[PDB]
Amino acid sequence: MQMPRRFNTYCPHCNEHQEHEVEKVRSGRQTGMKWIDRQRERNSGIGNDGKFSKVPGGDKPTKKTDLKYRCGECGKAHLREGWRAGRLEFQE
Amino acid sequence: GRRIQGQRRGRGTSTFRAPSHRYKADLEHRKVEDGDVIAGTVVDIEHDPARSAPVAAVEFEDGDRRLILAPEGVGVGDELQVGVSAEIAPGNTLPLAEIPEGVPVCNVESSPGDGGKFARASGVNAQLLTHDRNVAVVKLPSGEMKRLDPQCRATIGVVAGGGRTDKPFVKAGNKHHKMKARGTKWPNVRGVAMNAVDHPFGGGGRQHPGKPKSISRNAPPGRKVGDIASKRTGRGG
Amino acid sequence: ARSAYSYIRDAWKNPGDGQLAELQWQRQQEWRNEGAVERIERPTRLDKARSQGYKAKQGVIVARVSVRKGSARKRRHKAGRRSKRQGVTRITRRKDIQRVAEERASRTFPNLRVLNSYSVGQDGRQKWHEVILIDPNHPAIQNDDDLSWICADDQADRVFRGLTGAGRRNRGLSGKGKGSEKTRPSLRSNGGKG
Amino acid sequence: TGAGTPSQGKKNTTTHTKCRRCGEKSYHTKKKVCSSCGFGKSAKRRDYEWQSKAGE
RNA sequence: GAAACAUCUCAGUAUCGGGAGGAACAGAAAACGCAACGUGAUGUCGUUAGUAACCGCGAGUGAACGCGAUACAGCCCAAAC
RNA sequence: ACUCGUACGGUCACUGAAUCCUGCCCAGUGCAGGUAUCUGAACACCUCGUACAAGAGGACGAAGGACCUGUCAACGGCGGG
RNA sequence: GCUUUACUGCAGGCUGUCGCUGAGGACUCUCACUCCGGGAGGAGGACACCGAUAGCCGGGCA
Ligand SMILES: [Cl-]
Ligand SMILES: [Cl-]
Ligand SMILES: [Cl-]
Ligand SMILES: [Cl-]
Ligand SMILES: [K+]
Ligand SMILES: [Mg+2]
Ligand SMILES: [Mg+2]
Ligand SMILES: [Mg+2]
Ligand SMILES: [Mg+2]
Ligand SMILES: [Mg+2]
Ligand SMILES: [Mg+2]
Ligand SMILES: [Mg+2]
Ligand SMILES: [Mg+2]
Ligand SMILES: [Mg+2]
Ligand SMILES: [Mg+2]
Ligand SMILES: [Mg+2]
Ligand SMILES: [Mg+2]
Ligand SMILES: [Mg+2]
Ligand SMILES: [Mg+2]
Ligand SMILES: [Mg+2]
Ligand SMILES: [Mg+2]
Ligand SMILES: [Mg+2]
Ligand code: NA
Ligand code: NA
Ligand code: NA
Ligand code: NA
Ligand code: NA
Ligand code: NA
Ligand code: NA
Ligand SMILES: [Sr+2]
Ligand SMILES: [Sr+2]
Ligand SMILES: [Sr+2]
Ligand SMILES: [Sr+2]
Ligand SMILES: [Sr+2]
Ligand SMILES: [Sr+2]
Ligand SMILES: [Sr+2]
Ligand SMILES: [Sr+2]
Ligand SMILES: [Sr+2]
Ligand SMILES: [Sr+2]
Ligand SMILES: [Sr+2]
Ligand SMILES: [Sr+2]
Ligand SMILES: [Sr+2]
Ligand SMILES: [Sr+2]
Repeated sequence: MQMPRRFNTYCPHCNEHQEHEVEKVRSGRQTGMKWIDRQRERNSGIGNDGKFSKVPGGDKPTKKTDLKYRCGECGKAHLREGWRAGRLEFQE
Repeated sequence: GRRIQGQRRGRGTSTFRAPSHRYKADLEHRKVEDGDVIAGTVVDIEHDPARSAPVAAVEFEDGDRRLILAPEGVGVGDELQVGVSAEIAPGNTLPLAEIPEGVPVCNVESSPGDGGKFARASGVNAQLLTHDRNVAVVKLPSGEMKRLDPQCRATIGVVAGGGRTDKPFVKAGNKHHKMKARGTKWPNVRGVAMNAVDHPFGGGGRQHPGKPKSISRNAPPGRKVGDIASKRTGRGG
Repeated sequence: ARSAYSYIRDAWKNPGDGQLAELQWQRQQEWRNEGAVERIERPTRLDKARSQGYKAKQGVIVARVSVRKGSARKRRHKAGRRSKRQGVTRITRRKDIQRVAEERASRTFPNLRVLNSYSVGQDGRQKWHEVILIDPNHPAIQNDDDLSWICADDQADRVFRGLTGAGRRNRGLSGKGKGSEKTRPSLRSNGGKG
Repeated sequence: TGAGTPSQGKKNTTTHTKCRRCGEKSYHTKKKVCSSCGFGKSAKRRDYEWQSKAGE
């Protein structure tokens, strides 16, 4: 399906109706300064590790929607419930 | 599985060892100071059980009886010379520098004064080629060019007992008799006639190897069977 | 002013710079050729020895020792040990090289007890340590106000039981408060979680 | 030749004899080592913790 | 055991190598951190507490400071000169 | 250990006296060689980040792999239309 | 018990790197270290051996 770039909707961190920009969410670079990030460095040793002795998994014949809705006056984003989108094209 | 035959080998048990107690001598060279003032008369020609070819019993000037490796032709009564300025006669031991070029030589040393390492078997020889101030190139029985130190001693002449491998064994009895006196387990059961538990080529409902015969040089002891690091196989093509 | 001893202490702070550098290059050539345990008349580090308890007295022995370098001379598994219990070259032991050194030295001298030890250097294939030993039966020590404790029956084979200064340090008994709940009074009493 | 009764005929060898140290017929006279007390192998006496049930 | 199993558990258990004594080990703070104007070597008993902590965060693993008690004990070198 | 041994040697495999022969294929797997170029770990080096640490990128680059060649008395193959 | 391109790991081989380890991206030396000679001395040379780490291969083994 297609879904526009800038549309007038709600935002709970604004309390009114402003033009929301629909942008694809880029992840983020791992610094490695978390709890389980250290478990891969401390809890790991010679032969087998259980959960650390694995490889990345697969998927369904369709992935959901992970979008960010930044508005016009404030630019705040609300995390909306993602639907099983096949291919998303932002008009204009 | 179980340790293969070649693994049981390195353990060094009776079955795999050589009957050393039944062997004659550790054929090495004599220690002359510098001058060649040593010579010796060949008194006897004995048989060496360790290496099949004949071995000469030499009594020296100072009465030191030692068994030396026998070159072709040399017999009882003959005199040979060991040292630096020795005669260029067959059977004389002298360093490579003092030996002329294009001469078939045997009992060649690797490092000077080791007692001989190369060209020792029944009827083999070594060709001396280049002469520099630093190097003395020798062509070993396999055809390899060994860049040797000119201070390395060597005996002039080809080894005696030549053309031995040119006559067949005819019967297993002759092979049995030979192998009993060496450091080898005999007979040779093919790895393919064994069980999967005993060798990498074992098992199967018929006889054939599992994987291809050629194996990596990085292969561990127990998996290193068949054609070890083959650059090729076969005859023609 | 400074002690002459303090000039050996200050030299050994950097056993690879200057006069000691050229010394240890020379000594180790003879040491590599020397045995496992060699009794030596005088120590290599005077300050350290004296600091540990060495006196120039009758029945106060010093001996150099050399132990192999690295981790454990650990083999592989004959019987079925899992993936975790299959490390051959990646695992080490629970007794440091100095403790092996002290033990090898106390067995070479089956009547003398270990006082203390220290390091006298190392090269690529071995580690050297000098061990101070005392004779408990010599009257020269039996009437010594600074060393007669080592003559007590309960101090017999004190290295093997880990009652050495080098021993208590490996046993994790240095700290008096935190992270020493599983190490004091003894490891064995604490189920071996030290 | 069957591994049972007929192979029992070739049994005229002396191996285990009365020991000097302990006195049990466990001194292997060909090995000069005792299988009960360990004479000829150790300076100490052959005792083992499994010669009794764990908590005893 | 984890209802399979690999990290984990069984467990520093079994068994093995070394060594001491009537008991052993520990021990007079580079401590504790009920943060204080506070305690004042070390074992052990009770409690703290199945707490804090760990862990395919699963099965399970698990202290300590303090407190109350038992018994009390405190010293010797290295160096300076 | 082989080895008081040295390529007319001993090691690892296969076939199984003699006699007459032993065709074709190196695409896949194996082994071996080469490799301009791609890929390629940690260390050290460079940039930013931290009064330091954690940390983000870059630069370089081995065996190896890609890739090319050699080999079937090497594992093997010799069909349909 | 056995097989393997099942899972995961370990030996082991190959390779870079740090220590051993010295003097003046290609090289000279000798002094450590190694080997050989009875010895004199000869060969090799900061490489090799060994300790540590890193990537590849790895039913030889669990
Ligand atoms: Cl999306
Ligand atoms: Cl043969
Ligand atoms: Cl002791
Ligand atoms: Cl308090
Ligand atoms: K287990
Ligand atoms: Mg197998
Ligand atoms: Mg035999
Ligand atoms: Mg010989
Ligand atoms: Mg056969
Ligand atoms: Mg069969
Ligand atoms: Mg056949
Ligand atoms: Mg076949
Ligand atoms: Mg206790
Ligand atoms: Mg179960
Ligand atoms: Mg655990
Ligand atoms: Mg589960
Ligand atoms: Mg536990
Ligand atoms: Mg606490
Ligand atoms: Mg047949
Ligand atoms: Mg053919
Ligand atoms: Mg030697
Ligand atoms: Mg298996
Ligand atoms: Na940890
Ligand atoms: Na002793
Ligand atoms: Na179950
Ligand atoms: Na099961
Ligand atoms: Na777990
Ligand atoms: Na092919
Ligand atoms: Na079975
Ligand atoms: Sr951990
Ligand atoms: Sr692992
Ligand atoms: Sr699907
Ligand atoms: Sr020799
Ligand atoms: Sr020789
Ligand atoms: Sr087979
Ligand atoms: Sr052909
Ligand atoms: Sr019968
Ligand atoms: Sr009999
Ligand atoms: Sr014995
Ligand atoms: Sr016992
Ligand atoms: Sr008190
Ligand atoms: Sr035939
Ligand atoms: Sr091919």
